[PDB]
Amino acid sequence: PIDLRGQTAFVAGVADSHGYGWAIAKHLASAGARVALGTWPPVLGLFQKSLQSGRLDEDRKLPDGSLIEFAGVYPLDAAFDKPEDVPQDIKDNKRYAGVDGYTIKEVAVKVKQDLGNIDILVHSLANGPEVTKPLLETSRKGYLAASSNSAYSFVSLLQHFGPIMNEGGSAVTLSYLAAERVVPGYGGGMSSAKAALESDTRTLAWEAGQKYGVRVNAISAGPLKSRAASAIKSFIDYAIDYSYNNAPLRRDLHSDDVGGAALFLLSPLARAVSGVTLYVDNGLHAMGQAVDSRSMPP
Amino acid sequence: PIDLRGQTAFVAGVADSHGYGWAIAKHLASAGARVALGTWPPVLGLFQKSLQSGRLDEDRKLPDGSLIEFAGVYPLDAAFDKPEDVPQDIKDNKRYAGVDGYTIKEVAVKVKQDLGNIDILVHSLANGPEVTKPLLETSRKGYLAASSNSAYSFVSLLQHFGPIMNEGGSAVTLSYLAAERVVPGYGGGMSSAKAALESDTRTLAWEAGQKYGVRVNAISAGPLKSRAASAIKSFIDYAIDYSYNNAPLRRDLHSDDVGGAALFLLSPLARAVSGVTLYVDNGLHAMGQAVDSRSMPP
Amino acid sequence: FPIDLRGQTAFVAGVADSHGYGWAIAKHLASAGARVALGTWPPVLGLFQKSLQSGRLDEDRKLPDGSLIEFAGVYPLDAAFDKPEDVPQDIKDNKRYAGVDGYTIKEVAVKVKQDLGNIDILVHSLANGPEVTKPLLETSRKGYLAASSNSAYSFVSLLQHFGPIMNEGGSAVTLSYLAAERVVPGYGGGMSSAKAALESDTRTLAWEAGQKYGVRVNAISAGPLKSRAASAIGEKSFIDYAIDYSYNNAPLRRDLHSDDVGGAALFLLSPLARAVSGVTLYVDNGLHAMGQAVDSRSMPP
Amino acid sequence: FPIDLRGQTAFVAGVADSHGYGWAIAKHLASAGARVALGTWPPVLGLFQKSLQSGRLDEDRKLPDGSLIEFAGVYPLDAAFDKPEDVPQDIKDNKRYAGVDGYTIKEVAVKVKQDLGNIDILVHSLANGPEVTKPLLETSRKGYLAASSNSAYSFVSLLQHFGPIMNEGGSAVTLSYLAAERVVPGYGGGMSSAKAALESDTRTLAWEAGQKYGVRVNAISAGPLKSRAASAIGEKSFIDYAIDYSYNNAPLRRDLHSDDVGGAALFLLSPLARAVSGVTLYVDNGLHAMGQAVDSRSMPP
Ligand SMILES: NC(=O)c1ccc[n+]([C@@H]2O[C@H](COP(=O)([O-])OP(=O)(O)OC[C@H]3O[C@@H](n4cnc5c(N)ncnc54)[C@H](O)[C@@H]3O)[C@@H](O)[C@H]2O)c1
Ligand SMILES: NC(=O)c1ccc[n+]([C@@H]2O[C@H](COP(=O)([O-])OP(=O)(O)OC[C@H]3O[C@@H](n4cnc5c(N)ncnc54)[C@H](O)[C@@H]3O)[C@@H](O)[C@H]2O)c1
Ligand SMILES: NC(=O)c1ccc[n+]([C@@H]2O[C@H](COP(=O)([O-])OP(=O)(O)OC[C@H]3O[C@@H](n4cnc5c(N)ncnc54)[C@H](O)[C@@H]3O)[C@@H](O)[C@H]2O)c1
Ligand SMILES: NC(=O)c1ccc[n+]([C@@H]2O[C@H](COP(=O)([O-])OP(=O)(O)OC[C@H]3O[C@@H](n4cnc5c(N)ncnc54)[C@H](O)[C@@H]3O)[C@@H](O)[C@H]2O)c1
Ligand SMILES: CCCc1ccc(Oc2ccc(C#N)cc2Cl)c(O)c1
Ligand SMILES: CCCc1ccc(Oc2ccc(C#N)cc2Cl)c(O)c1
Ligand SMILES: CCCc1ccc(Oc2ccc(C#N)cc2Cl)c(O)c1
Ligand SMILES: CCCc1ccc(Oc2ccc(C#N)cc2Cl)c(O)c1
Repeated sequence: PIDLRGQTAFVAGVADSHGYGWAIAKHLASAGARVALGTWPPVLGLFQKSLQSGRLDEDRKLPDGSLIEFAGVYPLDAAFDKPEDVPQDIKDNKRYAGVDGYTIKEVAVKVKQDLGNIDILVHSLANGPEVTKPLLETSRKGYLAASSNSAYSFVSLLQHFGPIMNEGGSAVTLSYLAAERVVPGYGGGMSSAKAALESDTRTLAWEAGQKYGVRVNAISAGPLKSRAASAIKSFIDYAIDYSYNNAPLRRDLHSDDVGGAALFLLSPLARAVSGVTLYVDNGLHAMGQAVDSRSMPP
Repeated sequence: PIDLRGQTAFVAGVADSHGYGWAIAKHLASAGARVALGTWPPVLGLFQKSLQSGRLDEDRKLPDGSLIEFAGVYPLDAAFDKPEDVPQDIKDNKRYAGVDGYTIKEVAVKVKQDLGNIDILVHSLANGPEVTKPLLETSRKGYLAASSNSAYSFVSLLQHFGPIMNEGGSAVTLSYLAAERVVPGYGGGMSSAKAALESDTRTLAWEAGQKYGVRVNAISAGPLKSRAASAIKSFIDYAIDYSYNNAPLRRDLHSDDVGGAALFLLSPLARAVSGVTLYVDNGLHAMGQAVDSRSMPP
Repeated sequence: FPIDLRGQTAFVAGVADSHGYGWAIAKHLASAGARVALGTWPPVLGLFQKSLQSGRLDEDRKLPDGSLIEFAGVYPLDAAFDKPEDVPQDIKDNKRYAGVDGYTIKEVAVKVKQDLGNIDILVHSLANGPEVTKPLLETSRKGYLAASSNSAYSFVSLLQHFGPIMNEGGSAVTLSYLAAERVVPGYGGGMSSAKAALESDTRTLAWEAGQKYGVRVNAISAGPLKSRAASAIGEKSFIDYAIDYSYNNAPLRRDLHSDDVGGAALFLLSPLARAVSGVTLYVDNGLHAMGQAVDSRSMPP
Repeated sequence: FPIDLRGQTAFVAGVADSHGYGWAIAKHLASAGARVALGTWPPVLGLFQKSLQSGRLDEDRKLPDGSLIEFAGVYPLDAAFDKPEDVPQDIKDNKRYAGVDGYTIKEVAVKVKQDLGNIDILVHSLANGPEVTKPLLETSRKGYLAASSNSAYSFVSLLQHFGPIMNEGGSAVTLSYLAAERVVPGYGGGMSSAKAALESDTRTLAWEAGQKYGVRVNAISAGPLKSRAASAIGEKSFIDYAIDYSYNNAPLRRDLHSDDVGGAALFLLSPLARAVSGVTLYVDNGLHAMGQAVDSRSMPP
């Protein structure tokens, strides 16, 4: 089926056991692949502590009894390309204390000398500084902050990992429905960016397909209560409810279901698949009407 | 702006003053065009009676005081291409009494000798014999009946009017959102067909653009209480409510708003516009979530 | 273990040979260990069964590990029909249709329930449009409706009758071509329409089947493949020019072997895809993504 | 009378010459009788104002009836900025930026309210990506974000500041290129991304503006046009090859004169379109519809 044994993979955007990031890394390992991580500096120490402590061990369990193992947990700030781009505030920011080589370019180099060429690239990271504000209120600063962090980070990740990705390697990034249709509350220009992330998924499928022979795809995924989601009865608690009531599949959306899907797009089975936006959302993309609306009877 | 004076137009699917059919014909006339009609035989006598009586005269008023005038009200059954295709039941059906030349091919000929070559083609007609049944219940007979009447009718209309349409002429057909996203209640395979109607709108934009130089477009339009709609607190009464509560524009959807749009796609202003699906629906296509759902607070 | 289909049973409708995507799926459903059954269009069941019995297709029946794919049952199946009573005497007595019965959908679906019991997986790999070499402006109504009766509705009726016997969490997947959403000249006779209806009935059914049965429904929009059915379209094959176009214009510059879609389907029909429904998956080497042919005669070589 | 815009006032942001779609719209908004105002990128207001005052563009300013289009006001306007405080001393004192002030969005939007009062119509016809000759894999972050700051966000800020002064039923429309939804090679520097953000912010804003103000928002995805801005992309113009491609591959085999989109916009911004919002309209001679370039080197001539 899917033995990715002898393949190296890099997962960017993993700092806990709740994000989609984790899930992906978890299914990749379960298929035999070597799995590394890029983690946001400030929250790195804690993540490692979590791991070392042996408290994320229930989460690291392989359906056979093995515990996942990571080839490296790399400090990574996708807001930064090369060292010359990191401000002096940040360099001096306490929470970035005693870590270096965390810019995209830098990590890419570290991975090559540490692990060699790789096969798989996962992009699981976004940041909207004005996510809670409607577009009519989102300022330029936030909009661009929301785009730089959540969209260009991908193009830059490809730009630097691509040159060290084997042929037939694959790369995946996670988008949200708000990119295509209006989803109130997904403000701060996160929708705008997500849309750019999808376009770039296509545009890159072309540039990476031709230059490197590397497939590039996106998953538009459904509501999941990651820590990044929890931080906006919350906006995503209501999100989960809607999708549960209105989608074709009346079932819960687990971190994994995206991991599963991700595995695929990252496995040989998907050798013909590129520039695709794959809906892992219990089929809610397909509905053109709320069935539980207050406008129909109950 | 839009003086279609000296242009001949044919509108298929008009039997009352409530359908989108009417609206289109009404805006076309108001721009100076000659306007003919194709009307379902059984309901022809009555339509004419309505007109002659001087009771649809409030509906026929031009924003200047003139009353619309039609160059011809032609019997038309779009379920039938050429006379050899009409069963012996129908030929003998009382409601088709004392009318002939109502097959598509036949009407096309009648229009040419009666009016000459034409410029504009409007397609405003659909029929689902199992519209009220979910797809899992729709039988082959109904599905195909639903497709023949509502989709192929267009391709056949182009096939026969195309050869008598001037260069730069245009043709328009009306679709529903259910074609792209799942709209419960729009069963009987009407959704399937609508989707075929859109594809064919594209496919024909290509064949009619190249062979005849004729533009071909569709309007995916919002809920309107035509008589054809009323016949399914009804399924469309609830339809109108939903769209009113959930769309970007909180406003009523009048027959006209589609007529307006139609005028455009049929005017010179749209000389570069072909194969398009244009949403005249108060912007509800753009939402990816019910705002009045019972899942959010009120 | 990431994809394990042991204990699950699959029905792959539309398999007559070993060149079509259909084959590739049965082969991919089965290395995953699923028990696989087939529906073969009646007029060529003899020619197909014989290629099997004889060994001509042994080369195509080899899995990775080096064992041979076997089938739980080869079912006569005409997708144009639903019920014995739908069959016209024209055929009831067609020399090629002789030697077989119970080959309508409702009938197959019965025999499968008798023979194998509830299924978990269902594959719709078939289509038929008599006027496909004809442009839409030259396509007959009869021929158009036939295309749709064969390539689109068949999927519906196939869900209706195989639905009740499908396990919760079951999957079904149909096959489509890009012509549905954008004009591809030469792919005529209403097939482009028919596939569009299909993709939409895949969104609709995903909803209905997804609620009543808890079954998922999906479409794999595939690129061009030299199969018996393709080579029949229209010297230099119309299918060949397509394959050529793709090879020169798709992001991934590579051959499209059927196995590709084979593996693509396997995903969609597996536990891995248990949150994926109503989608159209482009297994086309990324060609869906392009806005321009790159080898245009308008552009520099 | 089917399209009458007498009494309505329009602001067309992004007009420096008489070749761009921008021009064509002001010209189409105005034959409809609307009073029209312009925003010109500061560095070329002199060259533009002078072409007007002189008469060089009289040939382009003639309407059907044979009268001349006049403007209610020509406003200095840099879309990269929102507020006086957003302006860096770099520019505050750029030789080309001298002789003008109050050229940020919030400022223009003020002066327009002072000078003309509430508007009904708003046109976003501008874009700027310094690295557009660069593929995405060679595009800088700074240059990418600039593209987006200039071509996409500008639209947002333009709605924010012109919103409150817009009448209920007002309209706004931006401009896009097919590159947003499918790869068009050569259209780089992040512009493809930027336009995608734009089309999406056109769906989003249509909702927000559509509720708060009752204003409609729409996008016209246009085909290639030889404008100053295009000819600047990259011998044989990159824009020329595009125009050529289209002429050979689009359903309607004809020239795309700017007036086309000119009239297309006029519709969207008029009472006729009062139920149309959040849409992307392809004014491209139907090229959006095609799945294959028909003059491929893979296909027979
Ligand atoms: N939670 C959901 O249901 C949901 C829904 C739709 C889409 N998504 C998408 O999935 C992806 C991951 O979502 P998640 O919230 O499950 O994962 P998550 O909660 O772990 O958050 C994403 C990770 O990216 C990290 N990150 C933020 N800024 C970074 C920077 N500049 N450099 C490096 N890392 C940075 C965050 O710390 C976080 O660990 C995101 O891109 C998001 O857009 C999530
Ligand atoms: N009413 C709405 O809100 C609504 C919504 C979405 C789409 N539409 C579409 O708009 C079009 C017109 O809709 P409407 O209901 O407003 O108009 P309508 O109520 O007048 O019905 C369409 C016309 O077509 C005629 N017709 C049916 N079968 C025919 C046949 N085989 N040959 C010739 N004529 C035939 C009907 O008699 C009717 O007059 C339809 O195609 C429909 O799909 C309507
Ligand atoms: N071949 C391609 O490049 C291509 C591309 C996109 C989609 N598809 C789709 O894939 C499916 C099959 O793939 P293929 O190209 O290998 O076809 P194919 O080579 O298998 O030829 C048709 C297949 O379906 C069966 N079939 C044909 N008509 C039938 C009928 N009316 N009743 C029952 N069975 C019938 C035949 O047994 C045959 O195996 C079709 O639905 C087609 O639309 C094919
Ligand atoms: N030209 C085409 O074929 C084409 C195709 C699709 C979409 N468009 C869109 O149409 C719009 C303009 O059409 P065009 O091609 O005639 O452009 P153009 O020829 O008018 O050149 C850019 C125009 O916008 C203004 N402008 C440029 N940068 C600006 C800045 N940063 N601040 C304020 N104003 C600025 C200039 O005055 C100029 O008139 C753009 O948004 C572009 O994306 C153009
Ligand atoms: C219904 C919402 C589903 C949803 C949940 C989480 C998402 O991811 C993020 C969202 C915002 C920020 C920030 N800042 C960071 C991340 Cl990782 C998302 O894109 C969409
Ligand atoms: C919410 C529904 C909006 C809606 C209303 C009316 C429509 O038109 C028809 C529908 C069914 C039949 C039949 N038989 C005939 C027509 Cl003219 C439509 O397609 C969609
Ligand atoms: C141009 C290649 C795309 C393409 C190639 C082959 C396809 O399969 C069929 C095509 C036509 C008919 C018929 N009749 C039957 C089948 Cl199984 C297809 O659907 C689309
Ligand atoms: C290939 C033709 C498509 C095309 C042509 C011209 C366009 O307009 C611009 C293009 C680039 C820049 C910049 N920087 C500015 C503008 Cl106004 C466009 O958006 C898209």
